[PDB]
Amino acid sequence: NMSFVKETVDKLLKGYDIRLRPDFGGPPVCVGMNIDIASIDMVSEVNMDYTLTMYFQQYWRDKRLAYSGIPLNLTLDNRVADQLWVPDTYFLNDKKSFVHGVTVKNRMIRLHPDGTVLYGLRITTTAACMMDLRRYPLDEQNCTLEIESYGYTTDDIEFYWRGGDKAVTGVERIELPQFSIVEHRLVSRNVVFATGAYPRLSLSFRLKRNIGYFILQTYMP
Amino acid sequence: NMSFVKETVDKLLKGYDIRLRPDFGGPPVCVGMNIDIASIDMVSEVNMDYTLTMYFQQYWRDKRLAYSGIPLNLTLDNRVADQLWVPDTYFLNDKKSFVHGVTVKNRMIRLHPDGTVLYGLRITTTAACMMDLRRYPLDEQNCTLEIESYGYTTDDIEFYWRGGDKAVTGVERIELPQFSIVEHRLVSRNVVFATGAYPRLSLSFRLKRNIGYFILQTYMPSILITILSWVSFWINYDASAARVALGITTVLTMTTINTHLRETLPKIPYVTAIDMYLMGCFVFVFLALLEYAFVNYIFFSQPARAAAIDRWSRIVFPFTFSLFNLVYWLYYV
Amino acid sequence: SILITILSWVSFWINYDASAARVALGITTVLTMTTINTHLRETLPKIPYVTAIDMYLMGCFVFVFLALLEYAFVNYIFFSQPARAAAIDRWSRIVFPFTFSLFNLVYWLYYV
Amino acid sequence: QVQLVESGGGLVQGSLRLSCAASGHTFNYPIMGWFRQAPGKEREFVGAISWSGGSTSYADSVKDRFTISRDNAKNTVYLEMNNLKPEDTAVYYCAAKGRYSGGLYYPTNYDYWGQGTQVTV
Amino acid sequence: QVQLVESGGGLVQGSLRLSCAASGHTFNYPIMGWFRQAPGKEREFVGAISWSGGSTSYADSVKDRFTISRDNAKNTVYLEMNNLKPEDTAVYYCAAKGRYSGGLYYPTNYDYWGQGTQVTV
Amino acid sequence: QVQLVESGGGLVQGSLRLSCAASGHTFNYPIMGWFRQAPGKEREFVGAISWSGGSTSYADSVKDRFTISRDNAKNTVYLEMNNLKPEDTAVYYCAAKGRYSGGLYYPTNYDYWGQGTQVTV
Ligand SMILES: *[C@@H]1O[C@H](CO)[C@@H](O[C@@H]2O[C@H](CO)[C@@H](O[C@@H]3O[C@H](CO[C@H]4O[C@H](CO)[C@@H](O)[C@H](O)[C@@H]4O)[C@@H](O)[C@H](O[C@H]4O[C@H](CO)[C@@H](O)[C@H](O)[C@@H]4O)[C@@H]3O)[C@H](O)[C@H]2NC(C)=O)[C@H](O)[C@H]1NC(C)=O
Ligand SMILES: *[C@@H]1O[C@H](CO)[C@@H](O[C@@H]2O[C@H](CO)[C@@H](O[C@@H]3O[C@H](CO[C@H]4O[C@H](CO)[C@@H](O)[C@H](O)[C@@H]4O)[C@@H](O)[C@H](O[C@H]4O[C@H](CO)[C@@H](O)[C@H](O)[C@@H]4O)[C@@H]3O)[C@H](O)[C@H]2NC(C)=O)[C@H](O)[C@H]1NC(C)=O
Ligand SMILES: *[C@@H]1O[C@H](CO)[C@@H](O)[C@H](O)[C@H]1NC(C)=O
Ligand SMILES: *[C@@H]1O[C@H](CO)[C@@H](O)[C@H](O)[C@H]1NC(C)=O
Ligand SMILES: NCCc1c[nH]cn1
Ligand SMILES: NCCc1c[nH]cn1
Repeated sequence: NMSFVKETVDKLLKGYDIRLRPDFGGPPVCVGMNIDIASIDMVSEVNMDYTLTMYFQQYWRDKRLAYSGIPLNLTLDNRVADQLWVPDTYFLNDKKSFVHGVTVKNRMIRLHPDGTVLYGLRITTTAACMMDLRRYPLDEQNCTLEIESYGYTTDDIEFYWRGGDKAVTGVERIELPQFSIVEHRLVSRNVVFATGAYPRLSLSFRLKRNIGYFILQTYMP
Repeated sequence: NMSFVKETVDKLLKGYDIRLRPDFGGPPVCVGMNIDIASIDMVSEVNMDYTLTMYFQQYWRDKRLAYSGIPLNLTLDNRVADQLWVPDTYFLNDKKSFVHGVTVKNRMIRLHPDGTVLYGLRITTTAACMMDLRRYPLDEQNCTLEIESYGYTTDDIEFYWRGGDKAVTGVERIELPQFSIVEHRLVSRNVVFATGAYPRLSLSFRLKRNIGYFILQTYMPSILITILSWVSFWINYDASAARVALGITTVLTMTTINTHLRETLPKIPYVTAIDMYLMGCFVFVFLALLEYAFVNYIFFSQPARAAAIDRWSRIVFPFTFSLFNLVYWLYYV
Repeated sequence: SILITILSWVSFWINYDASAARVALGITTVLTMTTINTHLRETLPKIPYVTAIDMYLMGCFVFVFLALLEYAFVNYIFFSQPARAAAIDRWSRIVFPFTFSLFNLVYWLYYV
Repeated sequence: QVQLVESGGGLVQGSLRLSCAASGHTFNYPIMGWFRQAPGKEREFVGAISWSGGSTSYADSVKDRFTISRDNAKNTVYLEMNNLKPEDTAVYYCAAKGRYSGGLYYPTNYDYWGQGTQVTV
Repeated sequence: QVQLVESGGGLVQGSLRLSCAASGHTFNYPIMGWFRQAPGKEREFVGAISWSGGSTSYADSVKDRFTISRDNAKNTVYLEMNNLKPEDTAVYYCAAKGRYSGGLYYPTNYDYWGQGTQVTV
Repeated sequence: QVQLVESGGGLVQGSLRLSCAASGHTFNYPIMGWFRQAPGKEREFVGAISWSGGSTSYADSVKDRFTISRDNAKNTVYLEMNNLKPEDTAVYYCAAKGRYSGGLYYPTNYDYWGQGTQVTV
């Protein structure tokens, strides 16, 4: 039955103000985040950055989008995300980023009957990584991904890793030829600026460089 | 007659919700896929990717778009695709993709009276291809294209290759200079994530590298420097500045060939097949200079022994290098 | 590539006692042909076949390699047969420019 | 401008090998195709072959019985017909196809044609 | 095409070490996984290991008790089971996973399986 | 992990120089900051210093009287307090700040703290 669901989704979006967050003027909306790492393509020492491709999922509850007549989780077309409120999540250390757009924009909206929104994004991000090269090329590097809310303070938005330490998957999927992932960590902070305190999630990797290229390349010559 | 068709297409799009898939809340909509490969432009070893241009066609039935009064297949303007539901098809291994947009956006909508939609797209895709370079440049590579639904699970969308093994055409159209297509395969899977199971189509190619560029580029320069180091064996041992400079410049040229070779490759920790040939050729030109340094060390006290080593090296150094090339080229070919 | 091949013919007019002078002429003309050949490939795609400029450089490599092999035969025999080694140096002063003019005649009439 | 001549097809009762020779601008026409036309029927695609490379394609009625390959020295494309059948009685044509022509199966996309020998088993 | 054989699991009452050996196209299958299937229950993820590198993952019931590592010379993946429990009585399987297959925890994503030795403590 | 110890602050009636020494992962914490906490008041920003470089910042109440600089050999940050005032009676803390933490003035952004010596003029 598609006519009753079309009346249900039109009921959810009628009178929906995208300018207002869920529970506007009340307690902060909690946004839970999961990251599935697709790949780390490049790690550049000259530019001091790294290119990361991931699936970025955000979970929050919007009571304006709660439906009752359907017992299923509504997976909608991704163009409905322009008619919904989404968190203003950005990457603080990110230098250049984009959402994939072939064949459609690489995003997903999945609704739930209590109003829980699953919002996924396929993002390729070139993030800055300041490197200590005093022990190069026998060095270990710590490259982070800083996840922050842009305009909403901690009075309006709260971040958390959804699933605790299992919130980031696909670290074994990373295949760098000159690097190996030693450890990854998940940090949740509040960062205070002049405009207020902002929620912060941090995903950091420890990169151990492989010596085998530099033996053939420089040491043995 | 254009007025009746305009009333027919306006009837199809009135009350059409693009947010809902066909048979929403019912059985999954089957999406059939065809790929017409236009070209494979680049295959990069350093970035471990390849650039592919193709015609990507998707077939599904939408009963909201079924018409009755017209017995023809309606080819509409491509801007109607923004008013229709389309599958959320993306390439999983795709590093960077884009639909062509000159002179219009390179897409096609063709409707059918039962509601079957043909949706074509001209896409250029730089897809990741992790390469095993242990036998480079005598290696075979397997580069795939992973086709997946982004948000719809297998409860909502099912993929299949439309036409079976004939679903991908234009593999003979691929003209890479340093590669040849050995085989292509079509795989249909279901891939389970934390958010559910997703339909997967895979198009993989087997790429055999052509050796003809690398014979001229590195192999034949490294052979001729090794033969150049054997010229010292026919020169008299009193010519110390002539035979050391032959040993110097053949050793230093092998270092410049190795460094140049590294630049064309990613920073892999292991040893390739061309690295094994250059390190083998470095041993032959280094022992040719060490042969004179042993001859120069003994030719004052033992001039007959030093003349014997020069005569011995004139036939052992070409024989061991022919034996080195025999073991090498029968192991990698 | 023409001027390096003419540079390798300078060794034929140098006396055969100058071993370090004539080998270094044979070394540096052979090594320069390798640097011209590697550089030429950079401007071309990785094609498996041989171009027309590749046929000229491989032809010019043979002329500068046989010029060093001419001294290595002269240095091998100039102690026992000094008149024969002086004849090969006189023979190479006119055969090496003649064969290279014949090589350029067959090349430039085949491709133009 | 590709000139095409084929020879190697006689009256047999087995395995037969045809051979199509090309000459001219074969770089702009990298794909050779074999076609056959039964008397009273449509011109049917048999198989196709690329000059550079050797990636082959075949029809379903001749798959795993016919093999096509080439040598770039003689500029010769050969169609080895093994396990013959009485449905293989047609004038076998050899054709060349341009680079930006689409579809191996369609004889309209092929420009320079062979003469066509009458083969009856 | 990865062939998988595992051996090193017997009837004990302690620390036990299993060992899964691979052969074939192990480059296209960079992830090995250990699974177990209790009689009457679902096939349960134990742990996973990458060939190149060595980044490990474990389930919660076997974390800080089981260690998985490998050597790329023998193409051998070993599952060291220390501090055994009576809930660890199952046929332990060894499986290989393709590169663009997602999710370590799900045995449907794994293609080539081991034989599976019956282990009861 | 940065360990912080400070010493060089005694009971004076003049110019007083404090000195905070660091040890550990000081690359990920490139900014050192000086804070003070009067009894019954808020923790007040005094000044900040970068390890690499030496770009300083100061509060308005201590500007053109306090100078902060460092040497990267000893991993030592010193706070030279000149022209002392009776409003400078507080426990002076030394703190380290991560790279992607924002705002020098805010002590919540600082992770590893010093012990804090009680200074009364
Ligand atoms: C790459 O480098 C970065 C540094 O630039 C490292 O990041 C640090 O990681 C550690 C964890 O290893 C983080 O420490 C933890 O911080 C948590 C956040 O607390 C802050 O925020 C809350 C609320 O805002 C405040 O109350 C609190 O005071 C902090 O300001 C804490 O919750 C953690 O505490 C827990 O563990 C400690 C023991 O470690 C216990 O004592 C506690 O009781 C509690 O259980 C912990 O302190 C640190 O914040 C990170 N720094 C930054 C700047 O982000 C990366 O780890 C490194 N990457 C790798 C792979 O090594
Ligand atoms: C490049 O490298 C990739 C590997 O990374 C290769 O991909 C593999 O290709 C083979 C085919 O050669 C695939 O094998 C086939 O998989 C099909 C899919 O089955 C899966 O999914 C269904 C439903 O989800 C499950 O029921 C099933 O258990 C699998 O999980 C199967 O349908 C095929 O089975 C058929 O053939 C076999 C014999 O091969 C018969 O035994 C069966 O009965 C049936 O007839 C087959 O198993 C494999 O899945 C691919 N792997 C991945 C990871 O995609 C590429 O082939 C390679 N490219 C080149 C050019 O070599
Ligand atoms: C909807 O999603 C939630 C979260 O994964 C799940 O628990 C629930 O079972 C789903 N509902 C249906 C009907 O599948
Ligand atoms: C419409 O397309 C289908 C599929 O190719 C075809 O079978 C049918 O004949 C077409 N209809 C017309 C009127 O050409
Ligand atoms: N989300 C904090 C944005 C910012 C940084 N600096 C000032 N404002
Ligand atoms: N279509 C699956 C998208 C995905 C990958 N990882 C998580 N979600």
